[PDB]
Amino acid sequence: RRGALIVLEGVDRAGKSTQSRKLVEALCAAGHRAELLRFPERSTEIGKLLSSYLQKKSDVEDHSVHLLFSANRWEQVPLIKEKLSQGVTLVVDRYAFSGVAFTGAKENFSLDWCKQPDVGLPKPDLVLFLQLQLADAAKRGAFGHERYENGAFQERALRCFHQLMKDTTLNWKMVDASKSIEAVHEDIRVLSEDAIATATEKPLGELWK
Amino acid sequence: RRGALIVLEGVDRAGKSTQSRKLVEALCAAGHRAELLRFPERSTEIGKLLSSYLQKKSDVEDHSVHLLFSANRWEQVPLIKEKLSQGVTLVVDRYAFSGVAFTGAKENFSLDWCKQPDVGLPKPDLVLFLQLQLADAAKRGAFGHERYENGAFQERALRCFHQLMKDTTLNWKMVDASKSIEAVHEDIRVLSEDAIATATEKPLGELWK
Ligand SMILES: [Mg+2]
Ligand SMILES: [Mg+2]
Ligand SMILES: [Mg+2]
Repeated sequence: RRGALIVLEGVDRAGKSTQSRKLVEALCAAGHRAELLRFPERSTEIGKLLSSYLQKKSDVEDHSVHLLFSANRWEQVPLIKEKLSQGVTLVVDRYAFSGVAFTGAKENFSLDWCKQPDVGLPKPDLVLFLQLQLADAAKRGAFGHERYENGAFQERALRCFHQLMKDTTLNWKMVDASKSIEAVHEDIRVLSEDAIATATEKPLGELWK
Repeated sequence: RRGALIVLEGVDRAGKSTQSRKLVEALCAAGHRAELLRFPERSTEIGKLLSSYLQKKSDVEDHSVHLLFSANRWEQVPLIKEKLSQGVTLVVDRYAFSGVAFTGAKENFSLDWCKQPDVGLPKPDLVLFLQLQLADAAKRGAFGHERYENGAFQERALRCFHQLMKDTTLNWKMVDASKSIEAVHEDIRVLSEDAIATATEKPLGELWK
């Protein structure tokens, strides 16, 4: 009985990492086998290049960095497929959607070109999108020193996310991330239990194909 | 007056590196400004990962390595466009065509998926394909320890190259690489002079778009 592939995506300071951690904890306490993954995965050779770029410690050509972000997901595909086949549900903090939305926010990057490298990746059974006013996310700390952490760029990434949500091949679920940490968690937990049950009776799909 | 972008592609031990070096030397002796480039460019962070993979010192997931090969070309695009705009002709030993043909030789890799990462790169004004029987290439040394250096795989890459040659958007020129080093060089030199003159009156194009 395969595990479910659950991805959390969302607006800045929307709570993806907090909710991903809480979801895995709750699923395991309820007897499921579930594990947390995140992208970028900064531990690999590619992940270190990506981490240096995001910290502004290095500059990387825009197309090259886009392809490194995608390669960073492909290097984990053998692990992802093994875990799912063993019945482990995977909760993933960011995935290909962030890859497309962040590069697609730059000038002269079509959504089509941005999607291609990730075509064929394991298809999530559930994609949660944590919605929050780009401004309520402001009440939640302040813009940092990391790349892409400015309002005008976040707004362009958000528009790209809305274009990706029109894709009916994917099980997109909107989450109201303006609520308390525990209320948002309960909303995500119930959607997740349903996906683990139901969404899993079919074979793991391929993204964007 | 921009420089020309000339790529050399070809069958194993076809003579790409020898002819690329000789071409730059001849063009410069004839008063042109010309410089040599090669892919993979093993000097960058990405190039070192690629070199380790090719030497079998490391294993890399097939989709990830394909994207690293493409990223390795994109990281050089700012240099390529600057040189061409300054009137320097660039002679390139392997380019996106090798990228598509070598990954496309593997199972379950469509030519379409393989092309996408390189869509948009500077379009060569001339693509030379050095033809040689996969066997006459045998009389030229023996298969080494590097990856992809076996006959059955080279044969599948060659089939992919022939599919890419059907693309009429590109100025493909076949070269009979079975001749002597000097005869092959003279054939390549004359085609190159014509491209530098003529092919350059139009703006630099975009590959596969
Ligand atoms: Mg986070
Ligand atoms: Mg397409
Ligand atoms: Mg060579």
